[PDB]
Amino acid sequence: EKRRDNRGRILKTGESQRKDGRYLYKYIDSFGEPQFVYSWKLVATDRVPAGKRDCISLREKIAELQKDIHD
Repeated sequence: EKRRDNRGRILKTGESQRKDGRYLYKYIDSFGEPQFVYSWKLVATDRVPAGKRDCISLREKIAELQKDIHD
């Protein structure tokens, strides 16, 4: 019924998983134009596979992009 990634994590609206595994979310900027963010992590407690560097989880990014792009 509810959606999950190739792992079993329940991702929320907008969030989506690619065949490569990197997650993807979409948000609106201060100009009203559509943007997209990428990350090999869903939460800040995840861990990227060797070869990939650290990255900011989406949840933490979403709060920063909506809050930092807007005033």
